[PDB]
Amino acid sequence: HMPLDPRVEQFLAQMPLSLAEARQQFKQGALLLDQMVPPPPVDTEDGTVVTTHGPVRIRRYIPDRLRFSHPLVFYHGGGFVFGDIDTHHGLVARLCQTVGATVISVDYSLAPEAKFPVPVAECIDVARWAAHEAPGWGLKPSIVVAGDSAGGNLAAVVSQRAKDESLPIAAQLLFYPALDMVHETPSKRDFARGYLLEADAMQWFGEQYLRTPDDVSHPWASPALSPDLTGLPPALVITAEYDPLRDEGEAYAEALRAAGVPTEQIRFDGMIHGFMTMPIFPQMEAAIEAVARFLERID
Ligand SMILES: COC(=O)c1ccccc1C(=O)OC
Ligand SMILES: COC(=O)c1ccccc1C(=O)OC
Repeated sequence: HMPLDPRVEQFLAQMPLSLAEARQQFKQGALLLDQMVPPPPVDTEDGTVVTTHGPVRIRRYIPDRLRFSHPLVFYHGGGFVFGDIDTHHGLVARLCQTVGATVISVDYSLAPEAKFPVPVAECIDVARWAAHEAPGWGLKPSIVVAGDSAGGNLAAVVSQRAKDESLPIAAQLLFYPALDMVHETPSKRDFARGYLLEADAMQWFGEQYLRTPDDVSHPWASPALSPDLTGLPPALVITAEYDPLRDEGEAYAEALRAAGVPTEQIRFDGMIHGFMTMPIFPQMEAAIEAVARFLERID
């Protein structure tokens, strides 16, 4: 156990209704963080992708200077219930400008209004769209999927489904993903209260997203359960030391490595879940630099 990062420690010490109110409170939090540490200017265009489960709003981010030859498709976190393209703008704008990549940020359908596995399907369909469009942006058709938390779950599942769905994926970027809804890990037991993402909330999220308790063992909910990880896309797996989801993330990175998948596994010490959408922490930019350096090695 390394000491908490000082800024994280202060943030947690200063920490202090309806579904709609809760969603609004989550959005207001993101806004305050962006007011504290403004995002870089970036050109964007909004659109909508026709998926097998309905229209899905997207936002395309165009870098000042294009330096990376694959589109990124980014799925935001928020427990499958909260978040949108605006809440994750601070992260995505930085990924775009720092990597020098076009990024497609995805506004997938939220639970409980949409249930598992609807967002998985949507996220596959958007990735497929991106692969098809890529040549017309002067890019390679293989995409890089990315996501934080619940979004990292989606990125991991899309990656596992990709060969079966004829979807070319060059890499997967998993930021403190949720990967195993079945097993308790030491981290999930020991950091379950007081570090922003809590047990009670994870349980509640599961109740909104899943159709029944049996869905926890479904491979499209718990990608960590998949016994054959050979041939999956190169993986960057970023974890936070004091995150209940830490151990499942690191174990999945170990499993990928042992299955011959090129894998970079980075734990940010003293950090908490969510830190890559919390620009008050310099570790957010360090992790984005890790993304750029990992992606340099893909081609
Ligand atoms: C000073 O507190 C504010 O009202 C505020 C304003 C802009 C950005 C962030 C914050 C903030 O940290 O809220 C607690
Ligand atoms: C951040 O994502 C979550 O907290 C979560 C959401 C829905 C279902 C399950 C989980 C979860 O506990 O995964 C490990």
